[PDB]
Amino acid sequence: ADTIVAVELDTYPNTDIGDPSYPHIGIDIKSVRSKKTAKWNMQNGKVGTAHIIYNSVGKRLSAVVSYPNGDSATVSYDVDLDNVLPEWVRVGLSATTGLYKETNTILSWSFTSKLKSNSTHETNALHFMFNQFSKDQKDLILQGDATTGRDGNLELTRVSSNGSPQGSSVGRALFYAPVHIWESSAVVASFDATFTFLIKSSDSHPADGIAFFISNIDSSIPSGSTGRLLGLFPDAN
Amino acid sequence: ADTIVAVELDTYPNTDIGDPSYPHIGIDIKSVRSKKTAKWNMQNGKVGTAHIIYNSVGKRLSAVVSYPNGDSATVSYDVDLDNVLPEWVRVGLSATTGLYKETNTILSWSFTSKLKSNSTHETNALHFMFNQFSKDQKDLILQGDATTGRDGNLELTRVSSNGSPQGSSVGRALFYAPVHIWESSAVVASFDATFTFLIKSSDSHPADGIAFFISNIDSSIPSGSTGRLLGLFPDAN
Amino acid sequence: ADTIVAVELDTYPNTDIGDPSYPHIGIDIKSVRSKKTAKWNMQNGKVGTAHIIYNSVGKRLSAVVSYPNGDSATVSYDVDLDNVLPEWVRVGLSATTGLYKETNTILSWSFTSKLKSNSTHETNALHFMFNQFSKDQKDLILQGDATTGRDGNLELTRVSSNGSPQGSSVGRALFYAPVHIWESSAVVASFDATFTFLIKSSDSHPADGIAFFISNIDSSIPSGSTGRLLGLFPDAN
Amino acid sequence: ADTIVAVELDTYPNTDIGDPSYPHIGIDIKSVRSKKTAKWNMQNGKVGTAHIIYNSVGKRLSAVVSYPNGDSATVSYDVDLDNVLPEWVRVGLSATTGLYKETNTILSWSFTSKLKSNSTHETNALHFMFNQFSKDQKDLILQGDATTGRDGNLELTRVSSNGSPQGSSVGRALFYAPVHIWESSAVVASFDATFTFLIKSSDSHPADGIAFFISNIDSSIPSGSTGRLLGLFPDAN
Ligand SMILES: CO[C@H]1O[C@H](CO)[C@@H](O)[C@H](O[C@H]2O[C@H](CO)[C@@H](O)[C@H](O)[C@@H]2O)[C@@H]1O
Ligand SMILES: CO[C@H]1O[C@H](CO)[C@@H](O)[C@H](O[C@H]2O[C@H](CO)[C@@H](O)[C@H](O)[C@@H]2O)[C@@H]1O
Ligand SMILES: CO[C@H]1O[C@H](CO)[C@@H](O)[C@H](O[C@H]2O[C@H](CO)[C@@H](O)[C@H](O)[C@@H]2O)[C@@H]1O
Ligand SMILES: CO[C@H]1O[C@H](CO)[C@@H](O)[C@H](O[C@H]2O[C@H](CO)[C@@H](O)[C@H](O)[C@@H]2O)[C@@H]1O
Ligand SMILES: [Ca+2]
Ligand SMILES: [Ca+2]
Ligand SMILES: [Ca+2]
Ligand SMILES: [Ca+2]
Ligand SMILES: [Mn+2]
Ligand SMILES: [Mn+2]
Ligand SMILES: [Mn+2]
Ligand SMILES: [Mn+2]
Repeated sequence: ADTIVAVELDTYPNTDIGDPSYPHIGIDIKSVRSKKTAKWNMQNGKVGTAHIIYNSVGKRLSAVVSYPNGDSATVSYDVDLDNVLPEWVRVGLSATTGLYKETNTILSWSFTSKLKSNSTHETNALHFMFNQFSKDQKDLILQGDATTGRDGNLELTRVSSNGSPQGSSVGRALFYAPVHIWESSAVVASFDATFTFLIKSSDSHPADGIAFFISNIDSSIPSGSTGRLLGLFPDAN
Repeated sequence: ADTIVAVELDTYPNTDIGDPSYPHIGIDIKSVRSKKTAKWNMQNGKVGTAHIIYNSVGKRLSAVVSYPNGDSATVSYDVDLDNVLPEWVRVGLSATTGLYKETNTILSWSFTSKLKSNSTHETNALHFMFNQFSKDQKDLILQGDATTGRDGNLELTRVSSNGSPQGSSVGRALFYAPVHIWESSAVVASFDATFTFLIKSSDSHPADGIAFFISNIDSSIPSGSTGRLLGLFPDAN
Repeated sequence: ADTIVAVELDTYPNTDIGDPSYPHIGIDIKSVRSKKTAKWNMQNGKVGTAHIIYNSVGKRLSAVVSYPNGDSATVSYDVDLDNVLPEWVRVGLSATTGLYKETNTILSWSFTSKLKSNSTHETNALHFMFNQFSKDQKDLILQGDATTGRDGNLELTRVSSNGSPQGSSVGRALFYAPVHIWESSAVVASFDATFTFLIKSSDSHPADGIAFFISNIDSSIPSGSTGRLLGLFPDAN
Repeated sequence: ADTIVAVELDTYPNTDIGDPSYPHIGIDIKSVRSKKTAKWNMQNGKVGTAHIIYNSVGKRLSAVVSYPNGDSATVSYDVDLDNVLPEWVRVGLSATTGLYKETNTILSWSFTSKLKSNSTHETNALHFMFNQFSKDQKDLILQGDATTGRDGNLELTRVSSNGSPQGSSVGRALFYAPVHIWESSAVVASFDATFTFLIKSSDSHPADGIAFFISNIDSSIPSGSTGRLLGLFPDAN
């Protein structure tokens, strides 16, 4: 199996797999069952923003989601990713729809990764920013139902010609280049991520959500990962 | 009295005032007595590097000091700085020598402050980088015995014409522009500071240390703050 | 007198003073009379964006102003600013109204400056970004009628409580910190400055314009510089 | 054939193919015969630095090569790359050795690409920085004799166990991700590239040079491109 570390924005509360009864954000290490969660009040048809942060020093992974206005949900989990993730990875965005559906749409995505060693300087860095996604995006690796170019946006899960979400959909987008996410000689290994999202659904129950993830370079959508598994895991275990 | 938040690299162990018996790094909130300290083995005559980090999300304040070849010391303190510092502040570097002395010398200093709000984007950023210092540095406010231009560096404590350190010395350097370190409307307020330094002492007991600090805009050296007070505090309380 | 270098967005064609017969963008070295200009059709009530760029390698000072919908204006001037400007300067925005008037309004402003020497690295840099302006902006120096806040914006010329622009009004906004614009040991010295604006005028003839400028550190508004002089130069020479 | 745009540091004067009689820096457009060249006094065994700069406003492609000791060489060419390079490209370094040899070695490399459209606040960007190279660098594609690690440098051309360069060698390193170097909707499309290098040669005549280039994504080393063709070109035309 792949190694996966993800921050999830969970619209659908699948409780039999361990999810809280409320839409929630959570931190996932190698399991669909978050190590930490926070109640999230999503505003249907609104553009939200998610900031994720980690530094090798404080060894605390953090995430915050917020809207204009407005309310915000914060979740933090103490971990040292040196001991979780492999040295090289790929980063990505993943979304699904189960029996219940919704529009999972990325307006913008940015990422920064810094390795600061004990030498001088010495800084290795990777930073990219998408404030929009063209029709043929070469620095993005698209998987499943994920497509770009529509209104300059990125649609993770299948959407019809009228702008209607689809059920049992899964899609993902990984950055083309592999990222060096830590090294043995780096005194500081840090990363920042940010994205904006529009989740719009029709029925009273949208599902299942959006997630930012880090996985081994060859990572791909596991089998039967639509709906509640959010595309990131083969099993709810 | 000023409101100070500082990261101290402490060369000389004043025990009577609460320090540990070994050279140590610490996190000081409004007191010379660190809330969190870590043991630090200083390599005399070598160029060290200090990475200070914070984000309003994890609300954890972190510090690391490293030398090439290995050997770093880490300290971290959970704090929400919205509740300590004023909205508008000035950042700088400070150093002292009491009865025991040492050369507190800065080869490089950089600073990055980001305010990201619940709107879109919208980011307010300030970032500066000093890879060397000139004779007249107009973007720096020098205080006390602090001088620049010598071998292209910044000297925080007084050094003789042969390169010898002096006792009972104190000095500081502040950035000219005030910094907006938080705003009530900012979902994320983050800051990152880095510096390289060379501490070189003759006698077996170097003193008293170096510190990176954030203070009120009008902040100035408190009377009689040399030696153990590191120039940052009027009193050892 | 002060040493000025400016990129001017000129709404009102003063042809006695040497301006072309149309609204124009221009490049002004130490004079209100542009060294170069290009025709600019401004869209009343629309938010535009100006991208200014200079590098000491190609020694070309370029400027472009664009609106949504993709029409723009471009001007470039071959110059070595080594021989024009003082080593240390201040950067800012300046606007005026004449008999005629308009709202000179700034939504966002960002500035990058990098001095890369023949050493290793060695990079000195300043970067600041304002995507909104607070009520009291301590890192800004307001001159004339320039004010901030109430909408989160900066108004360069006097505007009333109802939102109407005023005539014979002049105002400037400079960055607090003096910037090191160039050095003798610098192999490359380059700067980028961007800003967005909204120019709204009730009358058929908006005036007089908006300017991005670079000045000596003690530079202040000259006497009688409103209207056509754009709050930049003492005289029309 | 590939579409190559390059900035060459040419250590060997091949005058039958269009070179000047001195070692030089040059700007190549789809030809081994430069559009612009400059005289370059190279310091054997010294670490030099190259700064490549281009923006879509001034439309001037510039390059500067400087050494500690302050000496430098500068070349510029007026060109609009929209019409030359494909929308998506790949960026990299190339070096070769002919009958005459030399060590082509890279201590650091960095690259920055921005697309700023008329969309007001929408910027797409890619930035990467290598201050050193590990044994297996996954974000790099290595071609020919190019290798990494062991001192954390990048040798573009073959060097033996003792540190001696080899003849008839060719090597190239390309960043893994495809880079979006322009877009029809971008008002400003620019890029910066910087790298440090050490060229050492035993014999009195070092060859053949190092070059930074931008090509089609699938680009590979052309047959018989060693020596004078600098690994960039299939022929001397
Ligand atoms: C009524 O919905 C619950 O019961 C259904 C029948 O057993 C399940 O199909 C359903 O889960 C499926 O839909 C959800 C929501 O989209 C998805 O999260 C889950 O992975 C399944 O695809 C749910 O348990
Ligand atoms: C090493 O001497 C010890 O005792 C002296 C008193 O008898 C002290 O003055 C001395 O401290 C002074 O020097 C230290 C070290 O530089 C400095 O931290 C302290 O502020 C005083 O200036 C020390 O305790
Ligand atoms: C119709 O106004 C023009 O003619 C008037 C009479 O000669 C001028 O006073 C007037 O000058 C003022 O307005 C212009 C346009 O805003 C401005 O450029 C000038 O500096 C004065 O403010 C203008 O020429
Ligand atoms: C003495 O070398 C010159 O004349 C030789 C033929 O007698 C050439 O082969 C030689 O060119 C080869 O070496 C150069 C320098 O390494 C290289 O640029 C060229 O591509 C060939 O490999 C040169 O002209
Ligand atoms: Ca769920
Ligand atoms: Ca002490
Ligand atoms: Ca005018
Ligand atoms: Ca040649
Ligand atoms: Mn969940
Ligand atoms: Mn202490
Ligand atoms: Mn004009
Ligand atoms: Mn040549």
